[PDB]
Amino acid sequence: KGISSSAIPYSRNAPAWFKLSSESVIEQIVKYARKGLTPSQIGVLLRDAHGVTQARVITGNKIMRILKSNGLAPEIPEDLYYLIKKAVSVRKHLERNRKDKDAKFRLILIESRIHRLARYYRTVAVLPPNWKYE
Amino acid sequence: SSVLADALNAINNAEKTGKRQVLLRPSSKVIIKFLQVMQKHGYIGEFEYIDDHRSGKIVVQLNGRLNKCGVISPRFNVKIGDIEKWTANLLPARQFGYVILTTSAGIMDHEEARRKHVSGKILGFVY
Amino acid sequence: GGAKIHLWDVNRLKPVSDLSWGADNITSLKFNQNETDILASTGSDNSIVLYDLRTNSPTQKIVQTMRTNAICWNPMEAFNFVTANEDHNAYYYDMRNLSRSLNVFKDHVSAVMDVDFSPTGDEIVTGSYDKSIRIYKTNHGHSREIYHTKRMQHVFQVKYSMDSKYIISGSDDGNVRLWRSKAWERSNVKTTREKNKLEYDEKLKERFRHMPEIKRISRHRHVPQVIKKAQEIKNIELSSIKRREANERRTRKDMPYISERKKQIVGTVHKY
Amino acid sequence: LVQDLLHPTAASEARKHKLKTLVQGPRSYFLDVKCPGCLNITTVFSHAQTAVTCESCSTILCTPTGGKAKLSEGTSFRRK
Amino acid sequence: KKAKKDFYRFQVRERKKQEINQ
Amino acid sequence: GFAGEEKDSENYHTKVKEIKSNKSYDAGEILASNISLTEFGTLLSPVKALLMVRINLRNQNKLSELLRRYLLGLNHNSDSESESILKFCHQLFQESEKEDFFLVNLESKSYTINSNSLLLNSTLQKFALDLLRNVITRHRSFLTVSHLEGFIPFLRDSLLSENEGVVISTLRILITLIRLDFSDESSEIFKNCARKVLNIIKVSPSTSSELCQMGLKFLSAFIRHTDSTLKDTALSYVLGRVLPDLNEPSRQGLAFNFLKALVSKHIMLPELYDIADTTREIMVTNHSKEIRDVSRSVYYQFLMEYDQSKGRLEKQFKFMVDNLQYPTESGRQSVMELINLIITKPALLSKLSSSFFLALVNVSFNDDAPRCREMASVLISTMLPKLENKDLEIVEKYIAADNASFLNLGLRTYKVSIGFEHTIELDELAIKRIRYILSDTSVGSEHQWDLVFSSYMEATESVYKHGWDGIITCLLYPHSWVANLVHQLIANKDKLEISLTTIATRILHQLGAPSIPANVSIKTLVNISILWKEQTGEDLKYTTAIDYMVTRGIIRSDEHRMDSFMSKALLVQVLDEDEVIAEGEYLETYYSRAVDEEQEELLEDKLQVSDFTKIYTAVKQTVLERRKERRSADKKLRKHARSRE
Amino acid sequence: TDMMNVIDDRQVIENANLLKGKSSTYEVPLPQRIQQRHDRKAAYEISRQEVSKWND
Amino acid sequence: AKILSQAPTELELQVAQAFVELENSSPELKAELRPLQFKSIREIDVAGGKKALAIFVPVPSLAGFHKVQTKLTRELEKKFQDRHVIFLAERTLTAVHDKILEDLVFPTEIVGKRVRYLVGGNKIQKVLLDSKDVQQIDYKLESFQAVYNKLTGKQIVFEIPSET
RNA sequence: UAGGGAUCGGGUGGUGUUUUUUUA
RNA sequence: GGCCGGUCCGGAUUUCCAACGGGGCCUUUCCUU
Ligand SMILES: [Zn+2]
Repeated sequence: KGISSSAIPYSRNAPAWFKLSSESVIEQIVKYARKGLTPSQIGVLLRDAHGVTQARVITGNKIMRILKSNGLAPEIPEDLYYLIKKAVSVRKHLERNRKDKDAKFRLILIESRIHRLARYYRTVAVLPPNWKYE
Repeated sequence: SSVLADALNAINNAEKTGKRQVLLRPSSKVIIKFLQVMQKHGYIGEFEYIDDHRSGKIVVQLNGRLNKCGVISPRFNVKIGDIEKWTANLLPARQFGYVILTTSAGIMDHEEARRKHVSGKILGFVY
Repeated sequence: GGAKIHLWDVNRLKPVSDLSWGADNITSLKFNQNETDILASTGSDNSIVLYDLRTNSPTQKIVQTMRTNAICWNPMEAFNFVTANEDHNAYYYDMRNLSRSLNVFKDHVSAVMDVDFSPTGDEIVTGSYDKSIRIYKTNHGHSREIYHTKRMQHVFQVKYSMDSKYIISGSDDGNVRLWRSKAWERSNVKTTREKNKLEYDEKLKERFRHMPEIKRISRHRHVPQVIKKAQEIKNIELSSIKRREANERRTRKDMPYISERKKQIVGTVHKY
Repeated sequence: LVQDLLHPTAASEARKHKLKTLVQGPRSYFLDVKCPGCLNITTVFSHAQTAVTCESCSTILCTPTGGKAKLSEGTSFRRK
Repeated sequence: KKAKKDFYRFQVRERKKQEINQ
Repeated sequence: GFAGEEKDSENYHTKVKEIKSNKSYDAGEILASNISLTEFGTLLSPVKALLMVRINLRNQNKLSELLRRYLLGLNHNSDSESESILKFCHQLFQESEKEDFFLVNLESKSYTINSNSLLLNSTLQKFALDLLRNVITRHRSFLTVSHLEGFIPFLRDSLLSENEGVVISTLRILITLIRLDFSDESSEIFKNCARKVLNIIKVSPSTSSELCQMGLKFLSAFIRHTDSTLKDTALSYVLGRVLPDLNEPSRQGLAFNFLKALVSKHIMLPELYDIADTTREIMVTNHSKEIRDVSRSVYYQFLMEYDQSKGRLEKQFKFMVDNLQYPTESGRQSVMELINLIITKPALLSKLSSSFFLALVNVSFNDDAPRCREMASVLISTMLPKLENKDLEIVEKYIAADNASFLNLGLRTYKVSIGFEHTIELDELAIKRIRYILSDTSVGSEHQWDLVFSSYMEATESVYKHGWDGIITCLLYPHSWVANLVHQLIANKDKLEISLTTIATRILHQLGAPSIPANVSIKTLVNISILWKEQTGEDLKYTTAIDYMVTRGIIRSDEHRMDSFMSKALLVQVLDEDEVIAEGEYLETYYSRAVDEEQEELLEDKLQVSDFTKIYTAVKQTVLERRKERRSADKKLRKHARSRE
Repeated sequence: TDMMNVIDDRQVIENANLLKGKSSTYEVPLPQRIQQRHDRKAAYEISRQEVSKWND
Repeated sequence: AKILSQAPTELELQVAQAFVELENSSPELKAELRPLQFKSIREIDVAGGKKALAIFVPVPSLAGFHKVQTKLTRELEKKFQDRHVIFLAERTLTAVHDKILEDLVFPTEIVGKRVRYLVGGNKIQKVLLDSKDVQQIDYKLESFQAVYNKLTGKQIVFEIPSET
């Protein structure tokens, strides 16, 4: 296993070429989220197009905070959502052709990786306990 | 592993293989104090604190003074009557090297701890 | 040299002058042997700073790559000094033109801890952090001779006695030792037939120096095998850097040639 | 080889990997592109990861690649 | 393109309206 | 000790009892405790009890200021001002002038050589400091030669062989003692320590040290007050050593006193002519107070009290002209103070008072605000002490000197041959009658457009402040009274004119109409109320009450309260004047509520008219409610509150 | 100046009041460290001057 | 006009007159000096002798001072010349010292903080500027460390990873 | 224990040949 | 503790600058908690 990560800069009064305001950023963010875009995708879209560095350093607060602050928050965290729907897609594929024991092994690993952050999220209680795999 | 312990392993074996400068991250403040007192006693040389936002990188430049640092796991309480027997079964000889304790009023080695007449729990050692 | 360089005389208990550029400590310093008002220092900014005490001011600074351990001026040339820095070579600098370190004495394997000149002004001596001192001619740039012994270790301060005959090497294991400079000569008065013979075949070795077995005999020493391994793997990685540089120089348009003497300089205040 | 483990030469800092330096940083860079339909400015990332479309004259500006996104053949950019 | 028909609490509002109207 | 180490340590978080009050304690303590025989010995003995082991520079320096606190307590109370402390000082001056084969020795540890021999000397140095400030007990008529000749042979040792701690104070003592004529051996000691400070400057490679600065002050006193100063080339060397230090003026001070002393004793030194150049330079460009002032003192004393070449004596004034434009805002003021001293404490004033007048005019026309006041003051002082021909040509160039002519006319009038000034006022009247064209009408039109550069105006307002021709001027003053501060100055001029000599109704209505569509406006409102009380009597009174109701933002509300205070028969004229003052019965709103309480306090007929006016306001509220209910901004009736909060 | 050019226009007496035939003096000055760099550049020049003696 | 409610100084009135002067020369500015406000200014000399003006802005207008800061600071370095000028924020606390440093230097950058711990027990706290604007940046570094010194108590040395 | 030469997968930069050009 | 007159030809008056220490004190003003 190796490293593949972004290295956010030492600057935090970013970025001094930013002509744009700090309210149109929040406007674009709520536009994209009520268009139905996950936090990662709204971040990358306004990173590329309406070029921000990151909204946590242009606005004073991260985008999950401003999504909750504008009443648009998710009901499950993004990672658990993506990993759940990956689990249901691999389950649908194995249900279609049940001989794929490699998909069985991968499904065991995917469900274990579900249970990891599931019990993490129960211990921190972002989504409430009694919760076990929808 | 710990954060003080691997930094001490780094500056131990790096001068065992005989270099002059080492790097150590994540550089907590107990590492700051721990090699603060050893450059006070003249076992390393000057050291820089590169400060990013993540954790910080301490760069120690050192000559061939030192031969062994080391931490003690776990960190348990010792008395004024105990620090002499800990310097006995922890250092090679008596008046040579030091033993570093987290005392209550500061962070010091054994001789300044018994000079200020305080104690605390044992932290690490260097000779 | 401390956290800031102070000038004081022995008649008053206060620093007569501060002298530093800015906030950086001064790792060593040395006065001159002639034009005694001028002096040099080396700070942990990897920097050489010359000071003149007539104007009572620092007067130029260069920054090199790695930290300069110790300066020593020239007794004869009086405006040439030698810096010993932590990349494994000493640098015979000028003073009046500080942009080209006009000689580089190269053959070490670790940090060069100090250096001084012979009092005759043409043969310098470096002692380094590897367990070996060595003596250089001024106008070559490679080792005339290597001294080492098993008991000396991490030799920190080597100086040259005031009659250019002995090399005092103070190590890190405690001991301070004497060496001869010309390691084959002896220190008694000689009858003139011996003086004529030793001087005769000295001149004779000098003129037949480039024959390819006189050269291998007069070049053969016995280094400790730590220094042998480090020198040969330094050679293979330097050949590798030279080869990859040759490939880039074959392709790329303008990778301009920099001299070996100009390589280590990373900067200089007062460009002219 | 043998390097000053403090502040090294900028020629080596721009040479080594963006994680392995003494203080890590980015290497992507923002840049102003002129969409050639109606000439007006928009910023764009370098490793742009998605097809930006300048909503004024909504043609296309850069298609993404594994690294730096290549720009679309009539565009003109200022690095900033 | 990559919009989602899930994942938001206004989307659980619209789908509870769905699951009570149908 | 350990409490001080824990108080100045670092791994020690907080408490309220942190600031060390002990240094203040001892300076408050020895006031009572100055027995100066026994308890003072029990003060100074624990000093030595730590001063026999090891003391760093930190502990040394805090102990040195602790001894300064002791000496400040002695300055407060000096318990006996008759020589029992002086014998004590003299007392402390006298005080501070094969067997190993059997010997087991175990746990060997070496000591260090520092412990005895640093403390052999440092205690002596600190005792000499303490004692010698005790000799700078400054009480007059306690210095006699019979008092001090016991102390001269002790201080003559600790001047020479002291190493820098006390020397600065010993020659401070000699500065205090240079007045009293001592014995011959001691005057030899004075000249010997003059040679000592000469060797100090010869050895020290900087004059900006406290030692050389204090020694320069001593050589200042030795230059000023002795019989025969000598070694003139040696003091020329000293001055040549001084001159390259003046790129950095930093507590030079004492050095400028030295310059004062030898320029007062008037020794011809050719390097002083370069000293004057550099002190002019630092006099302008130096960015501190009082160093520029002492440089003005030395440069001025040189310029007035030394000779000069007959081109250089005007070249320095050309430098004065070239520094009169200086870009900082206080160096120019220092230039102005030196020009003030030039004009004050001569035919040189007449010879230079043309260029100086032109440059002071150009500095009056400068951009610095508070420097313009000094420019006006120096212009007045230059015009008053001027000669006949100089002031005549000055007034001629000021008259002939278009907005340039306006500003020069204003300046010449402000300086203002009173008949010649009236002739200049006649040409200024030719300017002023042409200087009133539709400006106040354009201002009222701009006010109406808002509700929908005045350079010659301010110059003519200044001319009106200076002043049937005056009646025509007062008529034009009403034309510009009827650019906010310009109209305020015009209103002040018209108020002064109407206080000097239908018209009152027009003036009061034009005053009221200006407030609707400042402190000068408050002054004009008080003047207009004076005119209304001096005044179709009942018709104009109803017009004034209607104007007050049309008035009743903070300035207009204060004008309404002022008009109601000027109005308050008690109610037979004030029936039509409480139509808005009772309607008002947010710090401006709190002041308006205080104004409503003032109008209510300052009566049976008035209370009846007030109750009828309250019923009339209820009727007007009913009429507005009927208009609204017949009209029926649904969401706009709450949009104001939803946008406010 | 503008005031001087508007005043001194007619009369022949100019050599008494219009002494300003030369431009201004006395720059800002430069800040402390920059002044240090400049005069120590001058120090390096005079030091090289004083060891070019030793060259011969 | 646009100060906080306490009575200002006369030089505060002079720089406010410079502000209303730039507002008199209006239509080259994009109504940028309409929402201005400052709590207080204060001027203090440096060891170089010349003074520096800390102007405390109540911080929507630190970012409101957006691209106007360079133009108006050369404008008022012409108008109220020769005194180095800076705009600042106001009231853990390492964050507020960090932020007042970050806008204290310029809107240029800082790129890294070092602090070396010498062999005598002392420390030297270096801050590292960007690479740019250096001809006007180098003229005010001692002023910056002086105002950070007397505004924090801390000791800071500024330098650029460049020649000087 | 470290160093070196390759090679596979990705990326960055260089600037010569294979390549091509208004279809992607 | 230093720097400036203005009373008279060195004793009393005064301004500013520094160093200690003294006093009122600037920041939860709007909100359940
Ligand atoms: Zn377009």
